[PDB]
Amino acid sequence: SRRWFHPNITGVEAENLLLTRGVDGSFLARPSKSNPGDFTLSVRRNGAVTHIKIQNTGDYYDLYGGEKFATLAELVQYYMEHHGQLKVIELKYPLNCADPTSERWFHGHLSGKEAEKLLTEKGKHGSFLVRESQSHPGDFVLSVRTGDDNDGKSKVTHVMIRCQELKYDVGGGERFDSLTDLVEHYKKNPMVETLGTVLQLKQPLNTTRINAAEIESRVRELSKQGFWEEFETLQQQECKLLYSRKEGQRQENKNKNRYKNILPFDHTRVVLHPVSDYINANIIMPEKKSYIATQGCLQNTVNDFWRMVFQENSRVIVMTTKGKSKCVKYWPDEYALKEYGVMRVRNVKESAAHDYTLRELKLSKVGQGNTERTVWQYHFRTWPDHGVPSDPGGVLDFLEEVHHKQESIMDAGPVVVHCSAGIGRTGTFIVIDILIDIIREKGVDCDIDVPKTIQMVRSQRSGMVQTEAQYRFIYMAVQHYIETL
Ligand SMILES: Cc1csc([C@@]2(CN)[C@@H]3CCN(c4cnc5c(-c6cccc(Cl)c6Cl)[nH]nc5n4)C[C@@H]32)n1
Repeated sequence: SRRWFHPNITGVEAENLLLTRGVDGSFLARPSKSNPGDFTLSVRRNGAVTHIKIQNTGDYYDLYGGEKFATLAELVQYYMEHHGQLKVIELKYPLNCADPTSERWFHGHLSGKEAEKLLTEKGKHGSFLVRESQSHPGDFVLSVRTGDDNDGKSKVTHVMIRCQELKYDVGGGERFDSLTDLVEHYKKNPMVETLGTVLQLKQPLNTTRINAAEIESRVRELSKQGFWEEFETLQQQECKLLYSRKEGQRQENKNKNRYKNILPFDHTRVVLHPVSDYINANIIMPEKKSYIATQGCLQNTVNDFWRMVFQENSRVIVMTTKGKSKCVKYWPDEYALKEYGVMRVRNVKESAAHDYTLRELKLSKVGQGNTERTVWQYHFRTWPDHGVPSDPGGVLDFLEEVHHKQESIMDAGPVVVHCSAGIGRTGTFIVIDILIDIIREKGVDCDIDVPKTIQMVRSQRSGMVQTEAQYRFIYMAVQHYIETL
């Protein structure tokens, strides 16, 4: 779990909580209340609290005096399992948070009538939510749908959850220190009624899926902040996505990664055909077009990048970065020819639009003329140094052009997409592209689910979509596209 993350605490509350409810080796993570975008790792040692800053400007979580990571879970996992790397500070005992805010099933101040509508309309068998009790302030209510699939056969069931002396119960039996512990217990051990109805908690109720028509209303709802609630609930689910990255950790592949600990998952990684099969890259299939999310090239991986492009039959490359070296120049100068190991790349022509440069590249394998094909490299140049674009028109027009290019090429491979780490901008672009392609094919009358789409992408490469600003920007981009339609 990710219960070590406390989203609503101050730094004083963090200290007092570690000093009273913790011991030496206890830790918690928390958002920087002063500077939103940043986080803090507060750890206890020798009867005292030490606070370590973690910045995320959009590319990666940068631990101050430490390594760079794709998620906070992957960060915590690394230092719990690699002793003496954090300087010496040991992470031993995660101080768990009681606050239900960032759980999928928690709906806050939601009325009883409006909870019943949602379960009738959107819910199915085992769909549940927890809400603050209208009657008794302090108490909560667990509303569960049961039965089949107007119809008759299904039904809603409410269950009062009493708060007595800082612990929670359903009117009998065990008393839990948090609503999470309560809900997770009755997931495992369903309540059965007197006439044999099993009150199963199969899935939380989906309220993030919208019809694309009502995007403007939902953005208006999320602005009055509701964007934070939706985003930090998504962040809490990253503990489900700690899949193995063993191949990126091998000694043979250590210097092939730009960021040592931002690694590709084994089950989705691009395998190239002593240890010559590795590249820090992942196939992203939506759940029809696909993508490869990868890092910006190092000097020592340019040959591998071109082998990947060739192997995968990729015809479109989206580069999304223009005072640091985020990428090494892996393409020849205009009109020039280069050999990158066994691969050969001519730059036929460059074309400047306002937001981007297009480079027409002819890729072939050395010794084989018949292997040639055109790769169209779209270099996006107007992404700001700090934050996200204030208007999404540029990204949308860019992606529209990129899409029409890919669609013009018969049996083209996945669209290669990269930035610095291959997770922030790369993830924000790919997700915008997934959501826009839904609307493009099936029109304004179709359902879309922003955080679900991100989670599905996050399960294929670590930490795809990095910040709340990028999360907000995806919404704003999808909104702008529907308005300009
Ligand atoms: C204090 C307070 C007041 S209202 C509120 C909440 C958050 N608990 C209520 C509950 C509904 N919700 C949600 C619901 N599904 C969310 C997904 C999500 C959606 C689909 C699949 C997956 Cl895998 C995920 Cl991870 N991410 N983010 C989500 N947020 C937003 C709002 N909290």
